[PDB]
Amino acid sequence: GHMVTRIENLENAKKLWDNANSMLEKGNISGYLKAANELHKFMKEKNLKEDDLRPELSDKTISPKGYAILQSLWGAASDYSRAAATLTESTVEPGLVSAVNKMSAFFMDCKLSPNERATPDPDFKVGKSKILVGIMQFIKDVADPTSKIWMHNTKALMNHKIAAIQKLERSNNVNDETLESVLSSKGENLSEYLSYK
Repeated sequence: GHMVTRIENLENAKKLWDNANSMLEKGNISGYLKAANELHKFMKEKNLKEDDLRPELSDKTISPKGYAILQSLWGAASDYSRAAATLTESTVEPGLVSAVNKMSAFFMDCKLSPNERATPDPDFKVGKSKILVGIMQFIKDVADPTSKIWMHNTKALMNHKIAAIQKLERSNNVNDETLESVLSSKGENLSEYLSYK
């Protein structure tokens, strides 16, 4: 019955968590995010909460590295979500980015009780520009091909911003001002609207 079905869903949910944790532990940002999304979608679909899984993960561990990447993801996502809420538009992109924050916190909260504290390694830093590209890559890969941010195709505008951040990296001109310029843009100065194409 539905209780046995729930046990079986939690076994699969534990597998999905472990996949996310293993991506995390390798420092793969977009792919952690792919796996976090899959976990979170499954749990939502099966009416399962963090509290339902947490007793099943007593034999699992998020490492200090893991927590460090998680806190880095949170801070970059936080800033991006806020910086993307502009007078041009403030629904689509902030929502996409805020959802990244939610799915990643969900993954964390499945293991850690939210009443109790992350233990990040204060020396493990992932570069903010790499985190931001990872977020954009996740968004681009999961977006519907017809989805738009303002007048621009969402995938194409992600590719545009990813390129912008990589150009800043190559020229060693990454700072919070140059980054904000990319995060807050809706391609208002481009020569035409970006298409799915």
